[PDB]
Amino acid sequence: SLQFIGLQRRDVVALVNFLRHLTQKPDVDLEAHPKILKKCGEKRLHRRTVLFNELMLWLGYYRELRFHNPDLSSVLEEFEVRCVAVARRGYTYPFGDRGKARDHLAVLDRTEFDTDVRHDAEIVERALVSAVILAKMSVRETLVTAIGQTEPIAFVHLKDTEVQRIEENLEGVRRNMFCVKPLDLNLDRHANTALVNAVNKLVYTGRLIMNVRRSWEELERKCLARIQERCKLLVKELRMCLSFDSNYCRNILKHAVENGDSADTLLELLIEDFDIYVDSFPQS
Amino acid sequence: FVDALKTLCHPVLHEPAPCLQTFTERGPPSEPAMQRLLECRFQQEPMGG
Amino acid sequence: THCQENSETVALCTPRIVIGNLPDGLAPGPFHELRTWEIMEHMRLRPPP
Repeated sequence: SLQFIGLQRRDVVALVNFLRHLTQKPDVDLEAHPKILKKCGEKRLHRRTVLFNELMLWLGYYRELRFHNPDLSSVLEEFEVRCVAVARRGYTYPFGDRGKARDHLAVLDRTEFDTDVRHDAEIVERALVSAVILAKMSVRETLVTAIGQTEPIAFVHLKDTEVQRIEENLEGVRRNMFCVKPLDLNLDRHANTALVNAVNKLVYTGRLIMNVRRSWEELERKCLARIQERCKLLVKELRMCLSFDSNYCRNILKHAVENGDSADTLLELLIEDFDIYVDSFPQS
Repeated sequence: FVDALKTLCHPVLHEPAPCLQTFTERGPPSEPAMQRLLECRFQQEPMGG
Repeated sequence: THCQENSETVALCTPRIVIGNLPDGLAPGPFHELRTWEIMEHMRLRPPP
């Protein structure tokens, strides 16, 4: 597992158990827990070793994130089911202009997921905009027509308190994306047509998926940026001393990191032959 | 061309206002092909940063 | 031109300040080269320095 220089074992066990219990705390963002970062010991150790410690911590954090990546497949199936339901109900509605309604029905019924984890958000957005267009036409509220512009995604005629509750649930998902569980729909059969109700449920599910995916993507991008800049700084620091161990460490660090696989290779390579480059680093 | 100066330098040629007026009255084209030509955005922005 | 202004389409008129702004299909590059040769000859730079 993770192993690094210059730190007393209490801090080591502290941060590794931080990684262990990462999924079960709010604000799963690393910068949301600054005390863990300063545990690496800025102003406490030499620049080389503190940079190494921070790089190791970020690599471990990235590995934990990539491991805990949620299996969205359960709610994707429900999203597809709800798209089918919305389409079936939208067919029978007595729309004044069947043409554009049929176009939006077609784009709804064509939707499916291709199991590429990155493609979910845009498919969801397409389905949601079509569904919202249909719901707006059914209630015959006005809809945007300016060129180069699209209908915003929002709930239709939903009760205000339920709207803010749903927003709170989505914010909670955004804070911690791993323990998501949706149950919140207090929607009822009396007010609003059945088509509107189906559209509201569909848009809730879709927005939940979008929020979780976007949060994960942003967190990963931040992690990659931190790792890359730490590697650059550490290479520049180490380059000034020409020696066998320093050269070995530099050649290890020269690997580019832009994917989870590259991060795994870099981490494992640092772990596997830690003996060679440890002699170069100063301590205390 | 120097003989044509009786017309070429008269103000009426350089007034575009009636042309702009009729261009506005006719309105933007409705044909779907022309739509790709219709979309453009120009923004005034501060120069500070 | 037609242009977009906060969800509305508007018409815009602007002067072509210099002769170069004419469209190429309406005043091509070779024509500009020949006109430059003409003015150079007028200035007696027909074989230029």
